Amino acid sequence: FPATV
Amino acid sequence: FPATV
Amino acid sequence: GAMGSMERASLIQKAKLAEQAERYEDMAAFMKGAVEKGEELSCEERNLLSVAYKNVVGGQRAAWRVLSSIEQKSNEEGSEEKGPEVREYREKVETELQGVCDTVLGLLDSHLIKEAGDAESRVFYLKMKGDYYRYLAEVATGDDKKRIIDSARSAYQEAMDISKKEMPPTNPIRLGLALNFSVFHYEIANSPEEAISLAKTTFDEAMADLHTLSEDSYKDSTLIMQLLRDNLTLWT
Amino acid sequence: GAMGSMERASLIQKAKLAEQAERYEDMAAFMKGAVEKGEELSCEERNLLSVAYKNVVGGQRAAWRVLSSIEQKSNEEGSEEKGPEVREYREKVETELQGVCDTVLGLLDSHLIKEAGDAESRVFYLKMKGDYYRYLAEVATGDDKKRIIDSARSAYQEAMDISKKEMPPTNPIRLGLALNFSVFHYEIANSPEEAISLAKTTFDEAMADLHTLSEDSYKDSTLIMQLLRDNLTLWT
Ligand SMILES: CC(C)(Oc1ccc(C(F)(F)F)cc1)C(=O)Nc1cccc(-c2csc(C(=N)N)c2)c1
Ligand SMILES: CC(C)(Oc1ccc(C(F)(F)F)cc1)C(=O)Nc1cccc(-c2csc(C(=N)N)c2)c1
Repeated sequence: FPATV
Repeated sequence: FPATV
Repeated sequence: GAMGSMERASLIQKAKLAEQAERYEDMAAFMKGAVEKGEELSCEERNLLSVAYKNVVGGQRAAWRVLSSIEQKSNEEGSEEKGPEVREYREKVETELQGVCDTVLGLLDSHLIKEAGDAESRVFYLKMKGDYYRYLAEVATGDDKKRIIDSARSAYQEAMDISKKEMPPTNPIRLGLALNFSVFHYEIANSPEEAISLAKTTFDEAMADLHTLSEDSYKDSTLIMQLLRDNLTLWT
Repeated sequence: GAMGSMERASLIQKAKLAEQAERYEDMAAFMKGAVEKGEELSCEERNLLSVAYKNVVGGQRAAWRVLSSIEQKSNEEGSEEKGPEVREYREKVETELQGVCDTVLGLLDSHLIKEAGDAESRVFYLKMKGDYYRYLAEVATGDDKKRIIDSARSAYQEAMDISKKEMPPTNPIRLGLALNFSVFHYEIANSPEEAISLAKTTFDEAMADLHTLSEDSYKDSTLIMQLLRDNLTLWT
């Protein structure tokens, strides 16, 4: 997965 | 903690 | 609300205890109760709310992905029919996930966003609105999938417009919004070039503003900048 | 029971899916539903039941320990009173933990143990009975704390007596029972010398029987033997 915050 | 299973 | 009889301050205190105990469902319930007291949230309180539901829905998303993967394998050419159970249980998890998303979106609509006038609160809540429509979009397949996607896009876009007018390019809320809107473009909107452009421009504009920051603000901004770089590395 | 309308085989299938998705509360609910169909459980099914509830109560125990630790600090000489909230929330988690333990003990009493005639099933269930009374003992403080401890001891002792008569010393159920009964002695019964004696004798008798085992049985037995050694290293 790509990073999210 | 000690180990339990 | 089962939290209606508890003091606001006690709900916030118990949310912090629940976090320490890694009891994120409890944390989310406590913070929902706090929101429903009707007062605006402080910066700390907004982050308690976001941390709680991010952990809850994050676990649901991970479970949904496992189950969806099993379901797709079971529907490949050659699989042994194993009945309705995989689909049923994926649907159960999916419905619980949608319920959490609807709950969060409901708190934002009643009435966190409409009372949020400062950029740091309003951008924060509109980012959340985009995020939780994005999670709905990840599982959507019906007549409203495009409308769910556009609801995410619209919330992210309003947040972006405010952030570019009212926040410096290193503000961590502005950075995290851009990070997530970029992922929306890549994973939801089938717009990888927009995702890459947004991440790169955000990173470069932040780089140029780092010189204005204290050591502690620098650490906060460069943390999110590294996530932008990580995604760009994944995508190029 | 909310699972009363689902097929037994579908409940077992969904328990396995829930495990893959790390949804252990769901796993436990599915396996409770399967037990309540009234049929005996196979070896695989017994282990699904134990894995599910061990993960659920394990998380509750970890949360309880965090909260109890915070509660004790708040009651040290010099602490700033922070009201009833820490105690209240520790009590909430404690009550939920006791409820899970009572549920498991209820399944064992209605009617898993009384129908369990083979050593591998009966020892397995009596070990569980000791384990879940042990978890109740960890949080007990009232008029029945000694009776809870003795209920754990009695269940472990019946399991031990059967295991020594009916199972080889390397049987992993026999080994895991001894491991846990040893921890009961150390942590609950204030009997560290009994804990150490039991772990050492179990380890040595298993060592001497390893020569009878296949490679796969050897791996299973030596895994638990290593846990016995780990505890002995912690305690001596
Ligand atoms: C992840 C990280 C490092 O950065 C972020 C987070 C969110 C966003 C976005 F979503 F707003 F975009 C951007 C960057 C972060 O959490 N920062 C942060 C900033 C301010 C307050 C807190 C906080 C107060 S209380 C509390 C608690 N967990 N108890 C945590 C945490
Ligand atoms: C932990 C470990 C390595 O050893 C044990 C476990 C329990 C005991 C005691 F509690 F009985 F004492 C002793 C040793 C183990 O899990 N062994 C094992 C043995 C037999 C069946 C399974 C199984 C079938 S299905 C399934 C699933 N998780 N889906 C798991 C697992």
